[PDB]
Amino acid sequence: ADLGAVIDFSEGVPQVVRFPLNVSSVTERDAERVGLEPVSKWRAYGLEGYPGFIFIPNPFLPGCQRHWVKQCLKLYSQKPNVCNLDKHMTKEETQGLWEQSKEVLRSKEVTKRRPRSLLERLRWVTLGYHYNWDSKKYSADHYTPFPSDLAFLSEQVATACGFQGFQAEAGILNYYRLDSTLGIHLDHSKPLLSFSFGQSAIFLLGGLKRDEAPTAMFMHSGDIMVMSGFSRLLNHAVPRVLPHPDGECLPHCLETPLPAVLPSNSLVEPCSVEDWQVCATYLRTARVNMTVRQVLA
Repeated sequence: ADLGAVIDFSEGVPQVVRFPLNVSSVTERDAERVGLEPVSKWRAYGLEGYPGFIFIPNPFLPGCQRHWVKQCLKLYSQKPNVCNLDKHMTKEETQGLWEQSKEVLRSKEVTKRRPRSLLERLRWVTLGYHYNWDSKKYSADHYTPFPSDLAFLSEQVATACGFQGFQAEAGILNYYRLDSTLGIHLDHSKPLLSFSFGQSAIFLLGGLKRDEAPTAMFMHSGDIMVMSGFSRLLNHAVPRVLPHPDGECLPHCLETPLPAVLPSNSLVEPCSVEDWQVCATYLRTARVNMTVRQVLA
């Protein structure tokens, strides 16, 4: 029995299957409010043998991925949050993250023989309920507000996947660079939502039989994985970043600018030229992941 090829959901291996989305559960205007295409235009796939596994290739409107990258790099990394930098940086010091990256970016010396910027040292950010790894339950403290626009995005994707009533309550944002270390880390009826932006990576989905080789698949910028039940047990972080293709610094979906006119109720905001320079420079060698979970009931 041979080793399968890497599945590319964007074009020896378990059978790929269309997943039917509840296309009338999210209005066309609401999907655009957070930068998503209308659900009817989305593709979604399952895998035979893996109930609870959903894969949604890049369902984002052109240029709207930029809004979600900038939120992860520039806004969600700011207090109030819990952060890997809190080990060494004071809360006041972390407030200078964005201006520092712009300073590194404006320098004419291009070199890695220098201190790493805070953005380059960013590895994880948690929002909402804090998950205490010792206790292996959620904590009563280290609580930070869950950003509402990410909750609106999470709730819509969960609804279209058949999980109406889902509440975004615990988020973790992971930042992986080419030099990231390759480490590895209740009820699971409710889904967790996993978003990817930037460079590509390979998700290894655990074998069904014991000692079986995992099923491989590409995570492209904008891809969303919805996982619950049997398949939520199989979710894990992907710290390995694939280097960008020869000649192509960023995927084409990250090279489309945002619309000039957005709606006036939209949560997608404009992204300035200098702000996108920081995102584009960073994402040249990085992938950002967003994981959203429900906590209460």
